Amino acid sequence: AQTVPYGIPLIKADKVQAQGFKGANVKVAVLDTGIQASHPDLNVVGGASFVAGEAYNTDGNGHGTHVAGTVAALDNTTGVLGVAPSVSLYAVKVLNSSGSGSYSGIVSGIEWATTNGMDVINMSLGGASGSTAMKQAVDNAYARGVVVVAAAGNSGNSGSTNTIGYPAKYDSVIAVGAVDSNSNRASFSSVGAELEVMAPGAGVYSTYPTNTYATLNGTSMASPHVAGAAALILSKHPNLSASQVRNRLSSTATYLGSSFYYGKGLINVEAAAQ
Ligand SMILES: [Ca+2]
Ligand code: NA
Ligand code: NA
Ligand code: NA
Repeated sequence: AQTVPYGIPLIKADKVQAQGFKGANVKVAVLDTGIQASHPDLNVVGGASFVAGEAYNTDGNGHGTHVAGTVAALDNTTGVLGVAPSVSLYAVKVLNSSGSGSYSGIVSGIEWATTNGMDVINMSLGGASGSTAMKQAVDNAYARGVVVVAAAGNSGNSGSTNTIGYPAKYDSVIAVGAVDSNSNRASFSSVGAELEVMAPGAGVYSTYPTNTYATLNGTSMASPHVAGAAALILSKHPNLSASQVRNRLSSTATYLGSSFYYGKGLINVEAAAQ
């Protein structure tokens, strides 16, 4: 039997899936620790590794495979079910086995996705500072029509301090924070002016190596919900620009409280894909 993780109905991805829109032929690049391509619940169609010693289609860490399953776990009678179970999934490995990478590796991965005509870049990764090269890579990706999504940060709140990480903090990238199954903000979720939308992040069950399924918490889990949502909107309205898809996710989000903690609120892809 296929389990349906709470986040799938919470953002109403199931309502769009039932209309027949599943992200078919939408190309989504997951820039992460790789993907376990041989997982029975995942089809990885290509990608590239900017990490020395590791091929793009294995995942020693598990993080990239979990993030991939949330975008796109196959709709079948096993495992889990992704937000957009028909997307073309590309594994762009920019993070090693231990879950970290150079800004150079990341930049190379963004450029690879841009060069290769990805429709959506998902970055479930973050740093305290980012760089000039990274900025330009996300800007060029966005200007070229890619929807670029990143995890806001797992730094929580602390008085009035801005805790959004990079690349989420750049204007051209959707900073996604994290709610739980009760639609409440998870306490680890970063806060600040740049926070854009919320998606499910605490207690997220997805694909995990080897050939199994696991629960993780983090804005890393929330980001792919939004990446998938982007794919679903594209599959229903194929001519929308990256900026229109982004404005639809934003402007139709369910308000939850102060934008400092929630941005515009919880994505609702049914409302966004209308
Ligand atoms: Ca499945
Ligand atoms: Na597979
Ligand atoms: Na941003
Ligand atoms: Na655009």
